[PDB]
Parts: sequence; C-alpha cells; structure tokens
Amino acid sequence: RDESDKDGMRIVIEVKRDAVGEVVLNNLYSQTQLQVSFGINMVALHHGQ
Amino acid sequence: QEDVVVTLSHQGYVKYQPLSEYEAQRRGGKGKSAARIKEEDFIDRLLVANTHDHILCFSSRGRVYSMKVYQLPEATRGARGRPIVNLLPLEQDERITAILPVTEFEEGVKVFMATANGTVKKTVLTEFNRLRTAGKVAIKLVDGDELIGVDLTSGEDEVMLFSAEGKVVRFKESSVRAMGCNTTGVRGIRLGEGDKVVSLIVPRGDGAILTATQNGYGKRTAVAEYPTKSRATKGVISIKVTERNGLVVGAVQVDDCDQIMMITDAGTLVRTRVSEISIVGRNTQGVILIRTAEDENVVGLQRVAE
DNA sequence: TGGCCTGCAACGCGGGCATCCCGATGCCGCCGGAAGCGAGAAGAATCATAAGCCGTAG
DNA sequence: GTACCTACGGCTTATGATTCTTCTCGCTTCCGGCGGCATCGGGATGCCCGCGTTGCAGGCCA
Repeated sequence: RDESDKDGMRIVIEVKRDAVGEVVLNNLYSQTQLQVSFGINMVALHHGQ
Repeated sequence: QEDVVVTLSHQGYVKYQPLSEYEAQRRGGKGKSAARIKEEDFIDRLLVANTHDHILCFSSRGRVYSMKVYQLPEATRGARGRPIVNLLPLEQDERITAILPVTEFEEGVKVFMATANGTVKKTVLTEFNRLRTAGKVAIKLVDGDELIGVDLTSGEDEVMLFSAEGKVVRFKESSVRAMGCNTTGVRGIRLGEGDKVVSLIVPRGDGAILTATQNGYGKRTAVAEYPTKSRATKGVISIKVTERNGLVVGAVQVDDCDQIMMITDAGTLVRTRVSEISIVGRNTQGVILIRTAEDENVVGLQRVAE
C-alpha cells in the first residue's frame, strides 16, 4: 500500500502472517535498491589539467 | 577470548562459564548431604577452550554437528543450562558420543572414529572446514552399527579397541589411510559372535588402564605390559572372562589420584577411589570392588572428570 | 558456628599360602563379509558477456 | 498538442561455462572371522595370622 501525502512520504508494507519480518527485511536490504554503493571520485582542474 | 569451561551433565544439560567463576565455585568441599541423593546429576564431559573455537558434536548415528561456543547457554539466565536435545537437531534415540574442541583446522590433525562392529575410521580435519549446525554424515553405518568412540589422533599416536569377550588390540594409526567423509572405513579389531567394541583408549602419559565387568569386578594394568600388535589382528588378553564376571562393561585410562564412576541397572551410583584397587597383570580376573546381587549388574564405567 | 580429619583401643575378617577345576587361548583348518580403489555421476560456484542510469552534446 | 537515438565513463545485475563437494557401481582378493582341540594360568575354596575397617573423642578447617 501507500500513504504518502503533503506531510511526508510514507510507504506501508503488510508483513505476511507467521513471519518474523527481520529476515525478510534483511533479504530486502540485500536485494532491494534501498542499499546501494557510491563511486566517490574527486577529479577537477587545477591549472586546466 | 574469555577462557571458559564447558560442562556437560549426565542428563544432557550443556552450559559454560568463565574459568575464574568455575575456580571460585570449585573452592571448598562438596556437601555430603547431596551425596545421599540417588537421582542427582553429575558432570559427564568437561573441556576448556576458547569462545571463538569450534566444537564437533559426534552422535551414535554417524552424524557430526559443528557449532560455535557462544551459541550455548551461559551461566547467566539459568544455572542448570539447557538440554542438548533442544539445541541440536538430534533424532529419536540419538545420543551424543563425544565432543572434540578444535582451535585451528590443522591439516595434520585427524579425527579418529570407532564403531561397534569393529570398523574404525579417521578423517582429515581439513574436510571439516565449513559445516553448519545442520551437520553432515561423518561415517556410513551398516544396519545394526553405531558410533561409540571418537578421538583426535596425529603424529605417532596409537589407538586401542576394547571388547566384551576380553580381547584388546593396539596398533599405530600409520597403517591406516584416510578416506572421504561418506565412506565406511577400515577394520581394527577381531570380534566374535555377538561381541562388539565397548570402549577406546588412546595411550597418553603413564596412566593405568582400569577395566570392569558386569558384576562389579575390575582391575588395573599398566600400559607398559600391553603388546603393540598390528591392526585387525588377534587380541591379547585384557581380562579373564568368567561366568562370575560377565561381559566387559568398559575401560578408561585413569591416574593414581582420580575417581571412577560405576552405575548399575537399578540406578545405584558408587564413587570409588582408584587407590583401593590392586595392581595385577593382564591374564588375571581382578579383585572385589563393589557388592552385586543375583539380579543386577554394572552397566556403565566412566572416569570422574572432577 | 558447624563439620571434616585423625589418634587410639577394641572388634573383625580378609590377605597370604596350597591346590584341582575351569574357561580363555593359541593353533589349524575352513568359511565368509566388508572394502577401497578406481571410476562414473551429480550439484555447487566464480569468471566472462550484453546495458542503464546518472547530464550534456550532436 | 506530443517522441525516439547515441557518445563520453563506472557497478550492478540477467544468464552459459569450469574446480570443489558429493552419490555411490564393480566385484574380488587378500584378509578377517569361526569352530574344534590340546594347553595353561587363575582362582575359588579351606585354614592361619595381623592388618584394613570402623567407633569414640579430640583439635583443626571450610
């Protein structure tokens, strides 16, 4: 479901009955794009080079 | 690191506590009021290792379980601990045979096993690198076989197999070649009709070998008298079997200052110092240790780890 | 503050010696049962290949 | 009024290939039980004598 409005984004996910939810949440964190890396790379011009 | 000691009780309660607390609780003598309880519980296995090391739980069905030390219940949140059958996936009538603390997965360390049908087997510790709590098959058992003895053998150590008919064999582990985990193994002792292996002792030090019979008769014999024959050959005389003695219950290596545990079919527990037993040779019967009625017999011999 | 350890004198029976019977045992001939080595088969896993988005440019 | 294409560079994820784990075919041959008989060492049974076990009471220890 979804409950987002003009007071803040809110996403609601119904957990299946008879489930801890923490293992499912970890599987999501491992698979869902909620955990992504970042390619830090500091390159710029100092005297045009 | 937190050097702890792991104490497994006779009823199957596993737990551990730090060495400082264990030595503090050990100070003093045991109360004689508790010794009058015939249905009490005592420590079965004792070991000291690191909390980050791995333990190998060996069952009688040929399965081995690998788990960490910190997964066991601590001294807090319960004094007696938790049953081992509720934390390990053990089947019905599946009892734990032996537990071997392992610090490093050394290639030179081998896990020697022995079955009831005389089939022995050793496995390189390297093959036990990655094993979960579910466990795997450590030895292939035939119909009517069970695992009875597991010990770590390496270098030039020897192994000994004990029988109920008074036979015993002693051979070096160099005459055996390792195999896979899902194989049967090699044969180590001659067994007669209806006879099986009862115990295993690896010679370490100068401790004497203490054996016993069903009717409470036992003796002691030094290891310097036991010949060193080949594997799966005829066994030398261990004890004179007689209708007054019965089948051999078991044998455990004991020093001159330790204790032995003797249990009967009724439930009588008897603690006897080893100094009250005469020292005799191999081709002997022994002396009288405890009384025995015409309808009871000793069913278990074990060295007190206290 | 209560119980374990030990000196001591009196009661008690087991250790030591002698011996014939018994059950393990070595040996020999005979029968059988894992085995284990090589070989074949199955499952598990890490390297290699084709974009997709990020924002300007045509 | 609106839609569809690629270059400039990096990580990943969506799928066919190779080393490590495992499942278990083959029987046969040297080897390990298995039974019978002569053999030998132990010991249970009997008697004698001193030492191991135990009760009482005191001083020491957990």
